[PDB]
Amino acid sequence: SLGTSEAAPPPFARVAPALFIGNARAAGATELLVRAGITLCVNVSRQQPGPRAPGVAELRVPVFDDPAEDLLTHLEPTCAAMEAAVRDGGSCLVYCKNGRSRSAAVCTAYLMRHRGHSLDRAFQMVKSARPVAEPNLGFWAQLQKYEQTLQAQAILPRE
Amino acid sequence: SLGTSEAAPPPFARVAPALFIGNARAAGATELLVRAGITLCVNVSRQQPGPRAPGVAELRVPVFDDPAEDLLTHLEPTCAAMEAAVRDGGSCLVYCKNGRSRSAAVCTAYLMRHRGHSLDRAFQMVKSARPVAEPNLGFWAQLQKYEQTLQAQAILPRE
Ligand code: NA
Ligand code: NA
Ligand SMILES: [Zn+2]
Ligand SMILES: [Zn+2]
Ligand SMILES: [Zn+2]
Ligand SMILES: [Zn+2]
Repeated sequence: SLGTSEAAPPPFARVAPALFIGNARAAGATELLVRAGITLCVNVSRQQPGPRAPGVAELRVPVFDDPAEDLLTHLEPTCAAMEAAVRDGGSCLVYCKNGRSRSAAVCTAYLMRHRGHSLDRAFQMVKSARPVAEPNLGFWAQLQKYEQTLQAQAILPRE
Repeated sequence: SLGTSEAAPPPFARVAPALFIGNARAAGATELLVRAGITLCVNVSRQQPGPRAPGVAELRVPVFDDPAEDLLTHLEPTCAAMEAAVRDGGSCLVYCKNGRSRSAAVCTAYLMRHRGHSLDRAFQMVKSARPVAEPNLGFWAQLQKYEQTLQAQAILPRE
């Protein structure tokens, strides 16, 4: 509403061009999703609702927020879906229930994979957009393994 | 089991290198998934179960099998996730509840997008692997629109 501020904050925030992080309350925020030009919601949860907005695709990454969970195997295909939506001109929103561990880990992976950032730089960007972003320590280890794989693959430099 | 045949058929079939189509009974077929080297299940449903197999990622594409449903917007990011899993060496299984409309449409999209096949050739390949494959007519129209977009993008030839 062209006012006047919005009392409640938006349920997401911009991390980088065409990339947003948020929480599951975004699912129902149809008008905000359309206004931001989001075309893909990456729902990193097993049971959180998805969007029902016109022109907005959902991809669900059904992982528990647990250090023993295998986020790693999901990272490469998830990041590829994200990049394809981005290169086709849409924006991507990555959310989980509370916008903390799972969505942070996925956004961090994407920034390393497709924006050329080291793990530390990528996580700093997520943290700046959303201070409560905090991948669990199991996911942090998996992100380090992904980073090393990216280096071996010449996607990231050793530096 | 090295026998002796398998009484019940496998819940999927090979469409092309690194690409399988099947139904939701595949979700629980842990040993068959591992044996086929499947690393990504694309679950094209809202409520069908996913795999719980080690080293197997799931991506859910939560669309109803209805001609009015917007499969189209999901196609590009879904196919990109599939190609990334494939290029990293895994095989991809695309399933829906009954292995008919939704999974057929997604496999057909992938073959056009990443294997250079026209819509007709791509669908013939799916049909050959799984005769009951049959995208609903709404999805067929969306696939035609995707094909035209791919042509405009120089991904497919006009021929
Ligand atoms: Na660590
Ligand atoms: Na048609
Ligand atoms: Zn829950
Ligand atoms: Zn939970
Ligand atoms: Zn159902
Ligand atoms: Zn249903």
